[PDB]
Amino acid sequence: LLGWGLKQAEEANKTPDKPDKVWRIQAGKGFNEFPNKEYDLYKSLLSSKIDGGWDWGNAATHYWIKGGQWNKLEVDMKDAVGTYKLSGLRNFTGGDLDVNMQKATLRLGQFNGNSFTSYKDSADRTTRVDFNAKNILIDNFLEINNRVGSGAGRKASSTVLTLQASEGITSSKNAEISLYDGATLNLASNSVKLNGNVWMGRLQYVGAYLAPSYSTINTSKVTGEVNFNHLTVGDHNAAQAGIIASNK
Amino acid sequence: LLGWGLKQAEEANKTPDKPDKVWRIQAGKGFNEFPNKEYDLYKSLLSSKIDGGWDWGNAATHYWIKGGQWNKLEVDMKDAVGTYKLSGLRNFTGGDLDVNMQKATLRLGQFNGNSFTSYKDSADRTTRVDFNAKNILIDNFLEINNRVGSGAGRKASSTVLTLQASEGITSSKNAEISLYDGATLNLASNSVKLNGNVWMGRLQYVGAYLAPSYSTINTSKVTGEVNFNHLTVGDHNAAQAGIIASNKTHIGTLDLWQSAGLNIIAPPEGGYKQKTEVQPTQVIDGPFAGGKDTVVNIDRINTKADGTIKVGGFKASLTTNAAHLNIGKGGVNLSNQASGRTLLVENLTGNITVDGPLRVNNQVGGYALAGSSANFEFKAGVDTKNGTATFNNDISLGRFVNLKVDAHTANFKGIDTGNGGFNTLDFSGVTNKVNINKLITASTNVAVKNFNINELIVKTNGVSVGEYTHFSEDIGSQSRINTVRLE
Repeated sequence: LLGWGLKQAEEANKTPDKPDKVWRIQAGKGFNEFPNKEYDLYKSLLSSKIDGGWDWGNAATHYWIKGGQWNKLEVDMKDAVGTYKLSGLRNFTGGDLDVNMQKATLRLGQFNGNSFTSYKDSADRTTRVDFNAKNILIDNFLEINNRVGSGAGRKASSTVLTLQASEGITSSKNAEISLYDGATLNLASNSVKLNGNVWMGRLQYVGAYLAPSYSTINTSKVTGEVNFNHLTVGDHNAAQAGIIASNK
Repeated sequence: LLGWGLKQAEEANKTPDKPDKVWRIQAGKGFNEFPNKEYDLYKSLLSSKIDGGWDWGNAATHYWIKGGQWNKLEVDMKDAVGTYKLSGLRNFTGGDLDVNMQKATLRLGQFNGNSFTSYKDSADRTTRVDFNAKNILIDNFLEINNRVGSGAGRKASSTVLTLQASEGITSSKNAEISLYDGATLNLASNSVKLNGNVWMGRLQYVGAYLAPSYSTINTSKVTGEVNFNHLTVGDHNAAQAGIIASNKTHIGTLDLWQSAGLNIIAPPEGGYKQKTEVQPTQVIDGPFAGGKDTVVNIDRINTKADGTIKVGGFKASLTTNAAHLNIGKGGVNLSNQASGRTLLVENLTGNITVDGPLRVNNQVGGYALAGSSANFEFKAGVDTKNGTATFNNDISLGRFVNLKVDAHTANFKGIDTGNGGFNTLDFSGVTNKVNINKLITASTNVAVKNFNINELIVKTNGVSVGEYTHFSEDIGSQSRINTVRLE
């Protein structure tokens, strides 16, 4: 009932969290010497400090960082040349990644899509999931602030999916970006061209036909040519989405 | 499920522990004046501050340091000349020994072997058991990270057995080194020669047929001649062991499992080298390239294969990113169950030179039934793509055995697949040439991109029609066959 103009203006100015256990992973040698290798990046680097899980209540998978979602991590490559896929991170609760991948083409999809959620606990935390790749090339679906299963388990709090590549964030025809009730996302490359389903706002729960369900795609400093193809605001609710674009 | 390449790269960079009660023992006088005495070293020095025990649950013996395993000790001799045996330390839980024995020959065996375990408590501690002897001369068995008895009592956490002598770590014929699910061990002398059973990975529990069971023998700075004799990776599990050697690794008998792995990794070229709480920089490497003179002379490969029957193969591997992979005269063996067993002889950034005959079920031709399609596999110079798979020996395929090579210029000398037929003689990843000198095919699935097979044999297959030598890809421009012979 608040309105998006209040909500984004008060959520774009926060402190991130209080993360204890700042795990600091760094890619060493071997990664930075094959320009065409097509690494995986979940199992080949991340999956030591990202654990699976089962929730008592609507579980299929459950991912956080390490011993509770109130922990950070980081990944400081800055030289690991290749092409890195994610391929299958579903119901990721986590917190405060920043996969700092200089000189690395990204991909977020092969044989499975992705998800980036948090939990509505007593902290009501964000996720602040950054990336710093070279392209991005999303190339499969992505479910920012989705539901765990259906109804059971817990509630989901907000999130941020910043994505700050440096060549152009293209996408695919079958890449349905489905950001929900709380999710925003920045972008800061030049010449985004999302050639797939941008789905701002959805029924996060199946019965909640009366959610406000805000969002934002704050493509804030995109210095080239913003270009959507298929924007689908709202689904069975008054989804008051917003976009703060960059004057084209 | 993590993989060894993550596990060792995150376990080689830790803090040891938080030990209270740093007992500091020091050998005084009397020890340093008999060069030939043959001391015992458990009872004569250690056994004041190492106590026995009984566990309620699967106990025979139980050793720790003093009042709980969270205590260190040390032994600072640095002059105690003699020859010191251990002889009988079984189920040692302990923690953080470093028996600093300068100018002292060691021994770890007489009338009884040894063990070095920890416990999987709420701390999940290592053991970090160092030594600093002059030779080592293991000379009996050793059970690093073993089980207490069987099942009962408690679980076991990780361990480290560093062994940093200064003359050469030999061993005995009856010295079975049995490192298990968690155990690693460094070595840093020159010219190791383990002339006994190296057993990486074992059933730590009797029912746990599904453990990952990693290990490592990081013979990291061994400045002389690494030399195994009998390496036996895996036992009824997918034991993904690894070795980070020092660019000359002669080994002898390799006895893998169906589904156990191996990662013999060469050095790099230059050689090696409330409140928010900040973990240290957990540096982790990726799969890198060997140096130039990185030699891996695995001169006999065997592969046992027994158990139940799965829908497919199991594909034991040995990722070997040295800039060579010579395989000598025993060549390649395999053993085949009802499903086709599979061997994965990779090389990331080197060559392959197999001068030995391929066998399966230990015969040169190696016939196999239609369901048991044995799958040999070679990947020479994968991530450089100028890697050759030279087979300087006459290979021989029986029936339902499968070769595939993904190399740059896979040279050969002689191929025998027409004796049995039904042999998937794949060449799907060959960059340019397959310079086979002699070819025998009857009912074969040869597919070469470019070649010059300067002699051809075209055999029949009795009465079966439709089954023949079926070239199934591009033969291309520079191709050549200097002699075709239809029998």
